Amino acid sequence: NAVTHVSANSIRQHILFNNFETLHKDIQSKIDLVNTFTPQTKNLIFRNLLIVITNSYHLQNLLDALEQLEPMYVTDAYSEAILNEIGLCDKGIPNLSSIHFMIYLVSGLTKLTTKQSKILMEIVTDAKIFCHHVNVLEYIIKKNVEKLETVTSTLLEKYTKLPLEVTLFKESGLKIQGNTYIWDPEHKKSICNLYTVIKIMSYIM
Repeated sequence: NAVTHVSANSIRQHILFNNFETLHKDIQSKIDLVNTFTPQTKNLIFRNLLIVITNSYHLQNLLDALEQLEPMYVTDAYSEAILNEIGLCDKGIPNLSSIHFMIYLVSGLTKLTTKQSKILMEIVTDAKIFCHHVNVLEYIIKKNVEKLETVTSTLLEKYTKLPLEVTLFKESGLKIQGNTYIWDPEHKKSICNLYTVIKIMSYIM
């Protein structure tokens, strides 16, 4: 079941996201950027970010510090540690690639809802389950990202054997009951932002 869906809001989000290959190449370009970090840097960033996302206020100040190159704006020691690691600090030199990467990832995280941030904290404790969320969402996006339509469809039964916290997807506008979902292009930016965040996080965990 599909119906053409043209509003200004669906058009905007279709201009941003209409081609899975392009989206996936953009994500790969951020992941190869991660491959420039040492494992201790990746570890420090990943673990500190999981604490920062417990408080939207501190996460916003981290984003402002990154975007304005102004370490004075952070309001917590976990964000401060991130800035110290990438050189945005006294006696540091801010590393251009790392700043760009962190702006991208932190901006994506500020778009999550409180419930999504709480779920992310839960699912990161099991890498198989975390990756399963990534894989299921990737499949839905690959199937629907080119469509300027509201689509009702089902997941392959093979994608339903490991557990999911489907509220993670519902908070981005992907309605789900059982194995059936409704893809609405008015929520495409939220869904693709969520996928970009969890795809990238899976590579730093």
